[PDB]
Amino acid sequence: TVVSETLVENFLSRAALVSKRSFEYKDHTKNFFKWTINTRSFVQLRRKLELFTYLRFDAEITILTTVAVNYVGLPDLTLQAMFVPTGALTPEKQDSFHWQSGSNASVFFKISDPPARITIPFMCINSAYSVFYDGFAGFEKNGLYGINPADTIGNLCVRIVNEHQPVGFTVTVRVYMKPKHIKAWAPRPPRTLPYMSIANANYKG
Amino acid sequence: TVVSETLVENFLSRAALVSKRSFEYKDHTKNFFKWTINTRSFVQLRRKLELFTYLRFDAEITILTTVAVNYVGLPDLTLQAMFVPTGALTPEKQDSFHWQSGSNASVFFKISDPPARITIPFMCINSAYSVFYDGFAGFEKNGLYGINPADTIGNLCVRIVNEHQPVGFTVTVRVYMKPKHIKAWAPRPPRTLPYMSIANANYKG
Amino acid sequence: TVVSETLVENFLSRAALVSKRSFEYKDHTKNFFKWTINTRSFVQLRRKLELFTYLRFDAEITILTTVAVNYVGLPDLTLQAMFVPTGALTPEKQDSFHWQSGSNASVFFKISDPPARITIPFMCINSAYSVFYDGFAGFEKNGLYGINPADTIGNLCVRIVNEHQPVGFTVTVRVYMKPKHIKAWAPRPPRTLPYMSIANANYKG
Amino acid sequence: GVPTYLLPGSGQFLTTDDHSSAPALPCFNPTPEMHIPGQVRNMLEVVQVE
Amino acid sequence: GVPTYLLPGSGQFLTTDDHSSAPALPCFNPTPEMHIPGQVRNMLEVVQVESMMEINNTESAVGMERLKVDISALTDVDQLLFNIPLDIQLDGPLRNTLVGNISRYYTHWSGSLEMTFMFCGSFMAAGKLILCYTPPGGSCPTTRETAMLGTHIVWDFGLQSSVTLIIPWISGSHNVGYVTCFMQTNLIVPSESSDTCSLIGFIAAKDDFSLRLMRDSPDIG
Amino acid sequence: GVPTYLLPGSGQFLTTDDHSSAPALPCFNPTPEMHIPGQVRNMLEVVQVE
Amino acid sequence: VLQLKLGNSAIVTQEAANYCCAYGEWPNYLPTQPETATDRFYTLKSVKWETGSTGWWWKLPDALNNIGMFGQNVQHHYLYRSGFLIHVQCNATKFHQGALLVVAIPEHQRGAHNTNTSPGFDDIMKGEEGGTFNHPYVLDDGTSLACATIFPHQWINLRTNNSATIVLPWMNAAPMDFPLRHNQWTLAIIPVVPLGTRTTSSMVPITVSIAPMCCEFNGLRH
Repeated sequence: TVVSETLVENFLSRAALVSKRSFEYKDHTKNFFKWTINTRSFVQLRRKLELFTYLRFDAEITILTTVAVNYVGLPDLTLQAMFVPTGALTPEKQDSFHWQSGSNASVFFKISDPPARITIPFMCINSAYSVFYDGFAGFEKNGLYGINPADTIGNLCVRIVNEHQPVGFTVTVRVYMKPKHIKAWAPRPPRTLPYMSIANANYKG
Repeated sequence: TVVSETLVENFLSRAALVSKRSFEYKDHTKNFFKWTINTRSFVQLRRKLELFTYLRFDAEITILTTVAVNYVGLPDLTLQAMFVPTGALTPEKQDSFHWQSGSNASVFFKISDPPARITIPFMCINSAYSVFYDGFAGFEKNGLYGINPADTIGNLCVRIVNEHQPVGFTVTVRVYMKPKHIKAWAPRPPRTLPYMSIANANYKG
Repeated sequence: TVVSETLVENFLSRAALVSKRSFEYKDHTKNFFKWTINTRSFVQLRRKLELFTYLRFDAEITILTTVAVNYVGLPDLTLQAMFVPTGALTPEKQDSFHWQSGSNASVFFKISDPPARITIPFMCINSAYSVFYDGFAGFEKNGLYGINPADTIGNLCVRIVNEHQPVGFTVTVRVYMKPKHIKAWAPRPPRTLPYMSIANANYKG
Repeated sequence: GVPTYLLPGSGQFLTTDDHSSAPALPCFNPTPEMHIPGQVRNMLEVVQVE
Repeated sequence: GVPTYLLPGSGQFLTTDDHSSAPALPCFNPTPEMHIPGQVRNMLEVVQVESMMEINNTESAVGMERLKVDISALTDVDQLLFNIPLDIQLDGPLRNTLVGNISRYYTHWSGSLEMTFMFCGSFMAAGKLILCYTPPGGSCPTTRETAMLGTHIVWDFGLQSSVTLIIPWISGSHNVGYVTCFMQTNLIVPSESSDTCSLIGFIAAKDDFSLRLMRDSPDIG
Repeated sequence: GVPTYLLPGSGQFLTTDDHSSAPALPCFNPTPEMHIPGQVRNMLEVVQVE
Repeated sequence: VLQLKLGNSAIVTQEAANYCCAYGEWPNYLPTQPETATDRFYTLKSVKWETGSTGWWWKLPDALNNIGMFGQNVQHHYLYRSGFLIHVQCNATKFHQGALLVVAIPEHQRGAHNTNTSPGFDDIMKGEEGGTFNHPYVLDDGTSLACATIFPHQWINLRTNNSATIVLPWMNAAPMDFPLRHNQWTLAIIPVVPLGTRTTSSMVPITVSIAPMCCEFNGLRH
């Protein structure tokens, strides 16, 4: 018993895991993953950001790679993390050139090293992101409800640089995102009811 | 035969091992440890701090990890050291999300690297820690004697990031704590008699 | 055919190996060494320092560890080099706590890394070390001749942090000492005759 | 150059650390900031509301 | 950027090193510091406080009477009361004190000490004593006059109720000093007062007492 | 922070190098220096003696 | 001879000068006050001190839980911070010999002999009755009595001075504390030298007075 830290900048900024995926790799004789890096998946960060309406921040992405065992020993793989911004169409003919195009930003990192850390700037047509968008997607007149085409950051694409390695090890990739330079507007009420789906606001009760 | 170093800051500040534990790992087909990081366990640091009543310091935690052999060779594991502050309830459903919540501070380090070193700030309701507390825990009227609920730093939780690795090696973790910015008040007499229990001051003689 | 470097500071200061030991390690189903780090053992540094009477310097200790083979491959061991100052009694109950006491200064280093380098300060009761001491040890009246109890630096204790590793490799440790801030007094004649024993000045001829 | 030595705990990943990192898309200018009513710079302003 | 090269001994973990590390919980403000009486910024302030010497240490001596030395009225003239060794590491009367317990964390100790004696007997107790100190290697006194060759003072029960003794700068590190006390005259007490009186010794440290070279306490418990 | 790159020959141990290293026992004050007759700061003074 | 008058009462005492301030400070106000309501010295029950008396201890404010006017405000308000002026006067003739050590132990954790069981509520808080030292040589906390002088203390010798006055300011980590839970100080009278007399057994009374000077209260209820 018995204002510095109360600031919004320190409140919304924390390191959390927004994506968890492990691809099975044993014998292929492909391996890759892409995701829209959105805050509606991880449940604790979602409700954390449901408090505010519009948000302005720079996403800081850090990729942590761990290799498990399914004594051989752990070889050192080379991984490539590429960020695909919104507007780049993806006609995937893998084994050939899209990844290696100089337009998209890519980073190379080994297994044993400081985790790869990149800072994504603020990419928007409008002034800030829209967490709550009342309306429909584009002008289709019946277009999708609850999704604003104006705000899409892009897709995070990560693959292994080296060719097939004859091991039965499974590669585990963890992606942490800590926002910086956070600006808040229009605080809203918290949502006590559970999340039925990430696509809209429907509640069960 | 025949005052700089005599200062309290240099006297109480030294690197000592406050926790020693090694979990047996061979075949699981879990692995983790948490402890309250208190100074009453290690016997030389206890009596070292029994000289003074109230203490104000910032704990500096350093985790040293060594892998033994029960020639294969030593793979490089990825470990996660998370600090759980006081007030966070622990309903452990392992294999799922508590560890990875962005609220608790976590650090990642490999086996071969400089030892992970973090500085825990001063977390208290009152002005300084209480080594000698005359009274009872909370208000239960018969509540526990000798333990002050006002001062609890938290629990240090460490687990391996990677999944099960098919080796018979045992991981040994060593945690050293060197306090800094030490402020002392009310020196007391040393205790010559041995320690019967860490929960109270009872003596044998 | 046909004063900067002639200075005493550059003359006495050089990197030399004062201790060479390799412990046999194959199967134990202990491993450690301690020595008084004195200059009377290595023959070239002894006569190098027999030129002067009193000396004031700060010993700089560097531990170089190499692992031989008695293809498996070389694992990375974790070693602990602890310095025991004069006055600390050694009741060794190994496998338990003396090494890990926070009073003695310890350092941790891996096999592959820059060599561990520490600088031991000047620890003496008097103003400078005594290479030539005419008298007896303490006051025993018949106490040992040729050894001054006033000057003892301590013992250098080094052990492996990890537990027993099932390999037949032998660990070789090399300790180099380069003195710094050297101050000289009372130069003496060189000793041409060989050294019969390191405990006293007896000559053969 | 400048001789340096690694401190204990170098290269680890901390969750609460704050440091500058290399930007992903250089030479990109974000949209300027329009004035949006109800700027909240502190969480106590939300709490003080009845 | 700036080219750098690793120095020998980089990345090692030292126990005695002092460096800044990344904080675990940023944007956290610790509780402000209230003023707490008795702030101790130096360990010498604890040592300078007087402490109780136990002079009664003998066979079958346990408990409260180890702090006092019984003196009856049946004692004779010139009888040795006790001797106090000055060795801190060994066990004298100084084994557990404020100066002794703190010095066991160190090795080299140099400084001047002080001893204070207090007579707890009745008010009417008469007689005189002798208080002498032994220099290092000082030919420990057989009876009396050998102790007189050094620094000494005649202390009376009636006049002074306390003793102030300044000992000149002993030294020790890893038989030197002593304190000799005898009976100058007989103990004179009235018929109503008790025959047995006692004393309590004290020791403190002066301003020149110095310490260094931290180590581990030899006593585990 | 400050980007740096390792120069060729970094991390090696040289015998003749002179650099500062971390002290083993901090907060320790060595014994002050009393004046000792016959201070020799150069090896030529010993040689010049007959 | 000099009477110390505080409030509506007073007690005849020895000349009071150069009184001991604990850790060299005095109980100032925190940067209503009971200079009238609860002010006057509260004299506890006089304990009989004999040759075989080990000692006594009164925790603060354990002996004061219900005493006079101060007993009302203990359970009445939510928090307080209070200083203490302790005057222990032991009356005896010139034919009695002995010594009494009055020392104030801040944050005293008691203990038991040869068991790991922690004491209960009735063993810690005894109220006004007060306890008795089980083993005063070890202070019952496991420490030693020889080095126990580090605290504030005064010496009562039947030769020089038969009374002692110790002033205790507010010692706590928190600015205020709970009345019935935590005990900040402890008052202990340690008979280092036992009693001795011509007769086989005698009785020497001891008077203890405590003044809660310069305090405050908050959390008015009831």
